[PDB]
Amino acid sequence: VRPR
Amino acid sequence: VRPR
Amino acid sequence: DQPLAKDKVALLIGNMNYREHPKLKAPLVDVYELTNLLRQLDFKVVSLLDLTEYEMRNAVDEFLLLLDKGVYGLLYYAGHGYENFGNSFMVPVDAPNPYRSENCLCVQNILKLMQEKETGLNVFLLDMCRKRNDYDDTIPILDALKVTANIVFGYATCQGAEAFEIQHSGLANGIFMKFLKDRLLEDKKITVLLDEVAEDMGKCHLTKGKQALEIRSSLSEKRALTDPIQGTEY
Amino acid sequence: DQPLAKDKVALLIGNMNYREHPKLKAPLVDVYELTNLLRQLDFKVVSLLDLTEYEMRNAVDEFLLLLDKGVYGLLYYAGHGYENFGNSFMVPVDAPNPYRSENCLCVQNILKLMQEKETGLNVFLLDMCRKRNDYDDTIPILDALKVTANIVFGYATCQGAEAFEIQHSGLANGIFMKFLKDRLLEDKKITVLLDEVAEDMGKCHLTKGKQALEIRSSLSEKRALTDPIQGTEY
Repeated sequence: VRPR
Repeated sequence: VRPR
Repeated sequence: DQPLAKDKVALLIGNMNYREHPKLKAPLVDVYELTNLLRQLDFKVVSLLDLTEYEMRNAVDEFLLLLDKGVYGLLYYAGHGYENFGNSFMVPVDAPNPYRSENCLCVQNILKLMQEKETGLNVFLLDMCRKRNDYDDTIPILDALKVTANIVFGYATCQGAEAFEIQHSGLANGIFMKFLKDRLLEDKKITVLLDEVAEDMGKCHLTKGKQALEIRSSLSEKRALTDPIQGTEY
Repeated sequence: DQPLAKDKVALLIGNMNYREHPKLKAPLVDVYELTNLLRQLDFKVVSLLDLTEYEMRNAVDEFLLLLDKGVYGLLYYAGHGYENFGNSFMVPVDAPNPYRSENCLCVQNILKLMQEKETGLNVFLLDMCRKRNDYDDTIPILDALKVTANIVFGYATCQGAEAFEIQHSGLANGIFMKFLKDRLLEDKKITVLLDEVAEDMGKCHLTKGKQALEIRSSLSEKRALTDPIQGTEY
């Protein structure tokens, strides 16, 4: 996942 | 009404 | 596929006889009513009135000891409260005037302690005002909570607003419990049940424009106060 | 007895190409998808990408002008964000590093402006992280909001936690929209619809223990994004  |  | 509770445990506190703040009347009847309802739903319930700060901290420690993995924990508080920077505080009957956060219990700290017990469900029903305390100097900077996806708050009112009971109340419930008591036995996810209560309360003329139920929930699983306790017969 | 909207208006912003922060990919597809869905539901939709602070403030002023009494207003934001003391901030693509609240838009201020237009419904879908900004010195002390009983927040994640998209995302929606897009057309009160989305998201293995939908609602009336616009034929 890549965080926002 | 009475507040809390 | 029926969600189950390991056990069902509740702490209920109603504070009325404040030494330095206006006295309240309805917490007694509100607590009596929710005690009865939750016992019908097979909760183990501790129900307590007019607690000093010391008695409040003891009561929550006892409640914490009854929590464990998979247990449904519920806290109900009726009495004076306030909210600073998104943290909610419960005010004990021995609070001085003015008072600060150190005289009070912070609900978020209790939730942190509950998550450390790995409960299966955390419900807070906070039947209290949520206005700022101007004298409270301090700042939270509390640690972020774990993402347990099992937390439901039913606040009697919105942030910066007041929660009410009927003046010279006598036998009447306060506004939150008046409406909660008619839905609490329903076999529906607690989030959905509280949403129905929000709708019922919106028909109450006395509180239009001044009190509205706020639900705040990250509960993903379909958990309900009616869920059966594991290993009993349903 | 069918609740009606005076009009249905939405602003959607997806920020990706940050100058001083990690770039994102999925906001484009998330915004494209929600635009399509909301148009199917008869919203007037403004949808915008990669906005600087100046463009963000302009976009919300334009959105505000489209709101009036009884109108359903919705704001969706996908991109970097943060949360200090319960206030949520949206971070523009030209934010410096570090940045403070003055470089960002505060969601609560927008909600205040919407309530001044007397909207019939206020929905915020905030698809962004909600961790503290350590460099942000400042304090809110914002005025309490009116009790309008018509406010729903769908936060992609919980306070102090992160919201996610898939690494090197390509065509994939971020986690929030992945699940929201399959429920948004349902004819159910927005609160209940978001609750179902919370449950769907809880089955996603990638995000267990790190992202969970949070709903925060004081909506009492049974309002839905599918509600018909007054004076049209349904």
